[PDB]
Amino acid sequence: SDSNTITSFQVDCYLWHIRKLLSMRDMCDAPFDDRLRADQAALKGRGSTLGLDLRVATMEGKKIVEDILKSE
Amino acid sequence: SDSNTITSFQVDCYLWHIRKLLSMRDMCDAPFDDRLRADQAALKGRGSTLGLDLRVATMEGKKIVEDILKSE
RNA sequence: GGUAACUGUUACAGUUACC
RNA sequence: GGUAACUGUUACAGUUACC
Repeated sequence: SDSNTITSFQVDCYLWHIRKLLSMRDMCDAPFDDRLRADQAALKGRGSTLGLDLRVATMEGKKIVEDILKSE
Repeated sequence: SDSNTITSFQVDCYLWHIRKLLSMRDMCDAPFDDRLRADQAALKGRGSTLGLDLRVATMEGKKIVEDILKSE
């Protein structure tokens, strides 16, 4: 495995989750929803490529984002 | 102006800031950096289109994202 | 050679915001 | 009519990870 590849995937998963919360609350525009849809399919492909569960990678991405923000 | 368009831009700006932090810590892979570069140009275009300052929009996206995560 | 995601460019169709 | 960003499809060239 490549460490930064996994880290990038986990963070992309968590940032997708944040974006989805915005859409769910009716706070986003249509192109934003278009990107959500396309990125969801892309993250499924990357997760299969890396052999990583998406739910678990999202939780790991949350920890990574919180740590780099705590260090900012 | 359209409220969800502005909100979408503010949030995209703040998430770009988070991604940039990961890259400045050399924790990302090359495609992640390619996306960062492309999205920085795109956000400059959207900010010009909306007449919005990117630094301010980034701070406003931070508040929106924190408010959403707080109510999750 | 293959799988996956992406970047630059190209052609067509479209969505949104604004003028 | 235009500006901006994007989505789907297409063509070419690359980047990365893994096999």
